[PDB]
Amino acid sequence: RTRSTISTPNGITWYYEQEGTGPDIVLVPDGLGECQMFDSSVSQIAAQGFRVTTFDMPGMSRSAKAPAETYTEVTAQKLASYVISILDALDIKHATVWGCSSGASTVVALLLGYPDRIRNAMCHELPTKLLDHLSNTAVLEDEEISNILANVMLNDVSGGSEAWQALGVEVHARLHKNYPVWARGYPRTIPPSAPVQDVEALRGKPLDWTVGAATPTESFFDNIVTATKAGVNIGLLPGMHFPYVSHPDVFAKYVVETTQKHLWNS
Amino acid sequence: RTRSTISTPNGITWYYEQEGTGPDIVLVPDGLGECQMFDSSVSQIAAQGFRVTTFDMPGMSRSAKAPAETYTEVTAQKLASYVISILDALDIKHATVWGCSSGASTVVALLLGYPDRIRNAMCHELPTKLLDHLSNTAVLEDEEISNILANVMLNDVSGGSEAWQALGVEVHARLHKNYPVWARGYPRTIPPSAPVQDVEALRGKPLDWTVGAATPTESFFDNIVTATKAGVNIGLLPGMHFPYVSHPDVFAKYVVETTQKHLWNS
Ligand SMILES: C[C@H](O)CCCC(=O)CCC/C=C/c1cc(O)cc(O)c1C(=O)O
Ligand SMILES: C[C@H](O)CCCC(=O)CCC/C=C/c1cc(O)cc(O)c1C(=O)O
Ligand SMILES: [K+]
Ligand SMILES: [K+]
Repeated sequence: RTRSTISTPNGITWYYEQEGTGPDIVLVPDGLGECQMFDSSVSQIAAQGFRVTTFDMPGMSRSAKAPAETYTEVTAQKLASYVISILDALDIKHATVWGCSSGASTVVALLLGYPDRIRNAMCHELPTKLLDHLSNTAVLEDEEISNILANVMLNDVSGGSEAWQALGVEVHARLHKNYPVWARGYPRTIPPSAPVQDVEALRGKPLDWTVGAATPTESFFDNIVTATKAGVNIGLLPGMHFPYVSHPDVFAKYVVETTQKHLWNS
Repeated sequence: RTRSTISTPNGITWYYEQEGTGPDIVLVPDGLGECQMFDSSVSQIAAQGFRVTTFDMPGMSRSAKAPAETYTEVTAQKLASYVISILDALDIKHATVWGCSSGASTVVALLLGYPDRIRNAMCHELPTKLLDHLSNTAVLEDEEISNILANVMLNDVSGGSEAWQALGVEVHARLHKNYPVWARGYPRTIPPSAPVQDVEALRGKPLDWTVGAATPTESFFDNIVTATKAGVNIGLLPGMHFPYVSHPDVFAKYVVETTQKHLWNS
């Protein structure tokens, strides 16, 4: 496993990790921007003959050295532009990409905006609606935000509380700092930026969409409807919002099998 | 409200209830066949200018006096034929119908099989897949089945434990007796009878489909995909499998608004 940093001319100094040799697979974090959530799965995926790259997101975790514009008023299109910049810097010319949540919005924006660069995209639980209870956290003090959101993650959406806790002290210390950055920068601007206003733009694209099997139906009901309208492959992963944390082996297998499916079609 | 019994030529003695004056709305129970679950909603719906009819299902609750054929090897098409028989007996020529679970399968079979008789159908959480853990209960002793399924209803699918328990001792005593009848007669034969093989047969039909907002996505994921493929209205009700129990006011409002929509479209 390579663990290193790289600076892109948009002002971001990224923390990134890479393992393996073969076709490129890129794992984009969810909104919390913390790539140690992929630790187990990176090794499992790489062992099947892929070069796997992941990174902390701008302003989050070890990628905190970044201009304010990269972690405020954040949109899918902004994040896609940042991910392309690190792929450029790492000389990754063609990639399979995974993303959940804001990361899902990001990888759909990548596929649509950079079709020559993206082999296929896997998106999971893509937020398309403003949720006032999340948006309203942006006006609380930092410690309040961290307390509230740490609880929501553990108890409401982790899909596996033991696995979530087992991320460890250092990871949760980084997440503690990320929660206010995410709250102030993401929930009011990510959902309106969802690249799903044109179902016909999605039709025929190499997109595989998932929702968590245990997620309440309401939460990403809209994803299932939109994917089906567009004729996009739509299915389920175990758990809820963090399948790479709750079920890392199943997650790794899904990423490998999906990449292999598109390498055959390619 | 009328509370009475009526016998049909097929050998069933039905317990039925009826309240109100106006266009007919018929509430078909779920597999447990117990129409007291509609008690609150019947009055709320009737008060908006509808004649509302409901009944216990054959072999269940107060409609137990019925031939074994009617509660063994049960299919959507069998249940639809039985519901038509009581509508005939009650001189209900045109009806709006609601059904959940096996009742959902029933109302779609009614709409497709008897289009002259059905104004519109509301289906909720329609089972299309065999579930071994439910099917396998059919070989257990009666009291084992009742204990197991009572627990599943309360803890896994009620969508409101307080409301579920508040059905009261009389209702739960009837359900306790129904669980083995349901287990032996329904889960092995109801899902393969689902009238959803042909999406094109559903297209353009006056069908409104719902799933519970809190239901785990995996439970009726297939409903959302099928409805969307067929261009059928698909949406959510609060709770899980029994919105008429957990949220009777919202349930009543949905039934009234949906019936009104189709009366206009008529
Ligand atoms: C991990 C995740 O990305 C950030 C933590 C929040 C969470 O898990 C709540 C459940 C999923 C909703 C996300 C979401 C919802 C919104 O209404 C707006 C958003 O921008 C996100 C967003 O940016 O992802
Ligand atoms: C209320 C319900 O009608 C009967 C009680 C069981 C329950 O609530 C499990 C959750 C929903 C699955 C139903 C279901 C599932 C199957 O695999 C087969 C069925 O025939 C039903 C069936 O007959 O409905
Ligand atoms: K696993
Ligand atoms: K209610």
